[PDB]
Amino acid sequence: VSGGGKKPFRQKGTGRARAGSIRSPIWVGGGKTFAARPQDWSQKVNRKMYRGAMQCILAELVRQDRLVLVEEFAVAAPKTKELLAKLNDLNAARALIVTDAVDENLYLAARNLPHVDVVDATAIDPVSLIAFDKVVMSVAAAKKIEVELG
Amino acid sequence: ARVKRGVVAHRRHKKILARAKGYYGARSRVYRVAFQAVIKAGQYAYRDRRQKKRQFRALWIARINAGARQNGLSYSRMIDGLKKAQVIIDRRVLADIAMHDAVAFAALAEKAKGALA
RNA sequence: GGGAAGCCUACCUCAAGAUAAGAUUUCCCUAGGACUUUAUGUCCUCUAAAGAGCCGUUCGAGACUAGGACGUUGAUAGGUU
RNA sequence: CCACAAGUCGAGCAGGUACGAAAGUAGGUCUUAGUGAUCCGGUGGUUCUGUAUGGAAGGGCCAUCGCUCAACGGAUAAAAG
RNA sequence: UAAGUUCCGACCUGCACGAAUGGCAUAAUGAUGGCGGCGCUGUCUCCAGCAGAGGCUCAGUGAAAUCGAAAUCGCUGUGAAGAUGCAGUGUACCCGCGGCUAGACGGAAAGACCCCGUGAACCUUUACUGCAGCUUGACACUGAACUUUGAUUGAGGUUCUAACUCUGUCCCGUGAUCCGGGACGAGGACCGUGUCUGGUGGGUAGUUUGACUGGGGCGGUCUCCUCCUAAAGAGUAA
RNA sequence: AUAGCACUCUGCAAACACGAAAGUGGACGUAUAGGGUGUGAUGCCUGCCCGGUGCUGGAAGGUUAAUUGAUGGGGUUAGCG
RNA sequence: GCUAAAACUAUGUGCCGAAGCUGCGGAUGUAUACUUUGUAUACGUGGUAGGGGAGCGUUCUGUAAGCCGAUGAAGGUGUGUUGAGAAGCAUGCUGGAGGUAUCAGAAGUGCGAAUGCUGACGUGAGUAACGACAAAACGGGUGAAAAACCCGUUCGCCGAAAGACCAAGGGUUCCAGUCCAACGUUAAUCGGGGCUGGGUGAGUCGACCCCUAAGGCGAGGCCGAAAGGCGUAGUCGAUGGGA
RNA sequence: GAACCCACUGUCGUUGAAAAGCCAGGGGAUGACUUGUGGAUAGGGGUGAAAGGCUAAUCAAGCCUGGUGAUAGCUGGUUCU
RNA sequence: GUCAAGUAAUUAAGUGCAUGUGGUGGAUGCCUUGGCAGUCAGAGGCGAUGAAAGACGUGAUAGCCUGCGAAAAGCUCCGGGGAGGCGGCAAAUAUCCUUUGAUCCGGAGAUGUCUGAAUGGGGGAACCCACCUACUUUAAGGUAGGUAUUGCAACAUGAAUACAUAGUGUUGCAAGGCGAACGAGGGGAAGUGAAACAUCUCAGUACCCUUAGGAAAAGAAAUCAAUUGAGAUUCCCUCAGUAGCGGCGAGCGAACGGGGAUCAGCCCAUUAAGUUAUGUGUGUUUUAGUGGAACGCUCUGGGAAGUGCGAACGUAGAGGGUGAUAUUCCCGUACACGAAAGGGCACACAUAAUGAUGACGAGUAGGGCGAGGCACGUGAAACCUUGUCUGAAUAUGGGGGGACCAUCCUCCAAGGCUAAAUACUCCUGACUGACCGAUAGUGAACCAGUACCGUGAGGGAAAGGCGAAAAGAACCCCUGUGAGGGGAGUGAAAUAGAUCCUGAAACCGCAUGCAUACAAGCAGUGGGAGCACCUUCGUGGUGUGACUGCGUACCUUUUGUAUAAUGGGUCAGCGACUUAUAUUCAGUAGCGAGGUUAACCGUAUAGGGGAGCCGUAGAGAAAUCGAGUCUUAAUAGGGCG
Ligand SMILES: NCCC[C@H](N)CC(=O)NCCC[C@H](N)CC(=O)NCCC[C@H](N)CC(=O)N[C@@H]1[C@H](O)[C@@H](OC(N)=O)[C@@H](CO)O[C@H]1NC1=N[C@@H]2C(=O)NC[C@@H](O)[C@H]2N1
Repeated sequence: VSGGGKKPFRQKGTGRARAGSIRSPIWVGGGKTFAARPQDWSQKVNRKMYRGAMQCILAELVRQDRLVLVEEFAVAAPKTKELLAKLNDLNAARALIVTDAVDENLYLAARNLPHVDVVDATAIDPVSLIAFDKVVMSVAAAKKIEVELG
Repeated sequence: ARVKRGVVAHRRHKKILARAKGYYGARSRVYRVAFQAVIKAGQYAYRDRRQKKRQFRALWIARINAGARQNGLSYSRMIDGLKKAQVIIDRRVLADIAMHDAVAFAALAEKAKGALA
């Protein structure tokens, strides 16, 4: 805190409580007692523990029927309405789509849709696997995930 | 995540001051004084919940003594006579009868004298 | 029975807030309605006594007070002789 | 026996020995005081170590030496008003 | 002096005067210390009256320190041992104003005396340990000739100039008591400086200067063995 | 503090003081001058002690620094075995 | 207050007397059995320094493009009600735009004390005091209002300063009109107060200028780890010399 | 003995008119005198007719900013169930 | 009717409690043109062509702020844009400007007073005084230029002193000053810790001084290693708190080897890589800008973006505003275009320079004395630097391998240049936050380094909110033409009325109900009559509380406190066990005789990376052995297992 170098008044004789600096944390406008600094909030996750959690999540999605397998998933143009109609006939209006590779038209069509996202098979994460209502996964992406073993 | 204490602190102080209603001077206005008054009131109440039984039994005994002496006995002799006569009516009911029904208390005193004979 | 500058009286001053608030002499006030909470009851109307005080002139009374004297039916203060 | 660090008693086994004819006795003195940790160095040994290798220097291990560190579990090698 | 622990003079068993940390005196001087007298007085016996300025009342403006909260009496006792607040008891209708200072261990300043902290500062020294300064010798800057003498070497003496010195004279830069260069003169291998080294060193600097203890200091004590205290096992304090 | 007194240092590039040095004060002075120390007009005066500490002058015996480096003792190995 | 006691000694019948014991209702800990439990039995539940266990609330992140909200959020203020507690829930009034279940996650997470810090406001108390004891009185004027302003008639005080000037220092306080909230230790129509507009005229007064003292700086220069110290020629510097 | 410069006694004042004064007396007043302007000396330093006095109401080591959030075996405080 | 005795009701100067309604004050909630911490990408300077920082001036009205400079809220040119504008506090008015293109935005020019390195001399910063040359005026001037110091170079001149030299002058070129952090170098503490203190620590830290660059420094072995291997420098992980150092105290603390980031070498006199300027060409980027989709009805309401119903766009559902909460109202967003002119960077070529006074390294290596640095404090102390005194060999030579010798291995000092990986943020742009929300966050959200304090260095505040829109209250009344208020009017709301959202507490009034003037104390608590209002009429609710039993506050510190022991005048807001790393234990999860990666790479919480660490064996000082091992002559005994 700015200033505060000198002793505000003499130690004895004034009748005041003793003070050493006007920037004492007791005083209004003084320093914070335990000032914070930038922190790193990352934790270590064991490789096996991460893989096991992903396997558990996928199995639970299969059990709860929130995972929908499709032979092929592609769009002919980067138009939002076409993807919306496809998702509606799949009855997957709110969904995370997982593909072997993200086609540019699919990405552009899905960009503006709320509650809809599109990801590569190698980019799934545990939070996104749980947050979305349903996961629409192509067979190629499913086999790549199988090779990765969760 | 800075936390401001105003709302909760105000609620606590207001509750203490509300419990201090009716007290004299600073004891119903000033928190530091009112808080001490509430705690001491609680301590007094805890003690007096025991003192009340003693005081009321003393009152019953005094009224029974007055009735017995009107009927020619002392309290101790009447209690002894009732015990020997097997009557198990307690002092609260005995004092109620002594205060409100003289004839029934006279009958009880007669029973006590008969047992003492 | 006697027996001390000692005690209670006796002498002087204060004293009924002595809430046990004491006593004596003299003086003053005696009208109509309504109602319900039928009672030293509540609203109206009419009455305002014997006295006390405010105010003024003041004091040998006085910090302020209190106390005393007087206010035209008058010598209370100042003046005048 | 004992907070620790320490202190105390000890049958018995092996080797060498002294005195006894021998069974045996002897690991200081009738006993309980006659005392000083660690660090740092000195001396005698040693089948240990040895900064490229062979040595050596230095270090380690066993035995032993130097404190009235007496404020005697000893704050410094070194200090009065 | 009526009465004199002070004063003046004298006496000399000076606890513990004494001759430039001066001795004994001394005219004048001192808002200097002690003692006495005249005059004078409210200093006092013993205070009285009067004048001004406050105090008091009215109108206007308008502080202070303090403050746990108060429905804030006396006495005797009790009790963290000196009570408005506890016990017993006595007295006491409610509220101001002018005065007063016996109490509220009244207000004021985290006691300055005393002790403690392995606190501080400054001062002293024949406390400890450094350093500045002063001083000694060796090596370097540092050279040339003769000579004499000590146990191959050391030491000494006398000359010289060319290193070096001059806060001496003259010339020039130059309008200049700085400085630089030049010419002399007086010195001269000395003095002086660098590195190393012995001595001295409260001038300066950082520090130390124990504990127990019927407060602390002074005195005594501080480790080990024997007896008693020690209450018939062990242990047990001053 | 003082006029007066005494001791002592200082031969001039003075002693002494400031400064790291250059330099500056002393002093544009020169022992009848300058610095340090004590005493304190004036009158009469100022006794004894050099064992201690200091200062001044001797002495060249004992002790002692750097420097110098005579001897002696080890390490290593060509070689001999 | 007590004397054939309400004293003392001895004996005997009763009774009073605690948060102790018993009775009735409720909570909680441990163990034993019910061969899940959350039901019975037995034994426990005073506590400083401490150790252990279980929770309530506050701010923020996700859940949340969800849910509540102008038919009224947060906040403030009452009332009622619930639990063993920290606390929760509902609702009247005020308020006028945000709030946020559940389950996880992170903490500037809870105040009465530290002669604690900042702001506001009390007690003392309408108390002390209103700053040289040179001194005031009356008539008229203006004005909402006059002891204090203006005019007039008297009284008193200073007069080696309480009068008149200069330098230093200050900076518009100078003059006029206008206003009285704040400032003026009272009121104020007055003011060194607010606002608006004016006002300082030099060859001779002073400064500037020429000159130098103490002292400062200092080309080169000498000295010093650097910064820098001193100093020559010079150049500044009045408190002094020059119409 | 006035101005001027001081500060010996007493009362008052002590939340003062004043963080050192007023009043009544008092000392020096041609000198080692008082005073204006402008300069020099800077913190273990300066200056001191010497009291550890003075060095901006501060002095047995000035003030300011940094080391710095010095250290404190000491005192105080430490917030819901 | 009189008297007597007994016994009710009746007062409030004032006070207490409760409730209602206010005042003061500014808490709380909601909010923010302000702060805090970062990521990515740039950039890393300004100045004698006069800087940073200032003084003064400049407007129709002109105080402050902003802009600008006597050409003065501005002038010229080019480009953009297309209906308004004459900067803000800050309205209002007047003069006006503008489709013949204003204001505004970008680029390039012109002007640019005085002080300040300040440089013609001086000086108390914003002032005083000058000289020379050219042109111009006729009077006591004007315009333009030149006039500092030091260093270097050329030219001229020139002493003692004969040549010379010193010295002196002119011209040309260059430098000085300021500013964040990081770099390099010259000096260099103490508080503290060691439970005292001197060696030691703190620490080569704080501070002072000099001086660069976009980075700097270092750098191509007279280096390590010890199977005869590696191969310049710099940075990160590990090795490892190990080996060692140490009043062997407190503490200090490596290296070898391994894994990564980045990779680069080139020269000493016909002279290299590289670097810097200038010019040309190509590429890229930057400084204004243009277009840019799609919503209606209904209900509540002051106002719709909210309710209900049904539509449209989406390569646009980022964000902000609009009278409450908007993809479709506005500005934007995705996307598609865009430059007269100027700037940055990259590559290529051309010309300069520089590298480069240096040609294999002698007062050098080594040595004696004293110090310093190495993790290493004199230690068995190698190695590096040097103040002082000395002093080689020079490839059949020399340095190192931690006293020293021999043998082996390895390198070539006394000459140089060199990018990257690394360090930082005064700045510029974009984006972000389990960061703050007016006592917080910068000291400063507001005319703040201001007011104020001090001689000075320096210290250093407080202070945000009417309303959607001023629609900021015409007019009437009281009053002094004051202040203030009551009406009226505006507004959804005026108890939103100007220091104006909400309006808490301390503290201070007024009104109503009950109690209270014969009674002694922490002010309550357990009982309990009466009164007033309400009422579901009671065995009820609210307020009060005669009379009565019991009862000496809280905190701290203590053997022990009502203590006359400490602290607190009261309220509101703030105020104290944290963070990082290492380690041990417990709980929980994964895997399990195995477990796990670190740096780093990585369109990046994934996936790679096995170096390293812990566990799986102990004994001994150690060599050594090993389910054993040490001790010993011992296979005995015994200690650790
Ligand atoms: N029934 C009873 C009836 C009684 C009868 N009537 C008689 C009577 O008795 N009458 C009483 C009269 C009442 C009272 N006396 C009147 C009064 O007081 N007038 C005061 C008049 C002057 C006033 N001082 C001016 C003032 O302050 N300006 C402020 C100010 O510059 C500034 O504010 C801050 N921060 O400083 C700024 C903030 O940005 O805002 C300004 N203002 C703005 N407004 C604007 C807005 O809305 N939008 C746009 C922009 O223009 C905004 N800025």
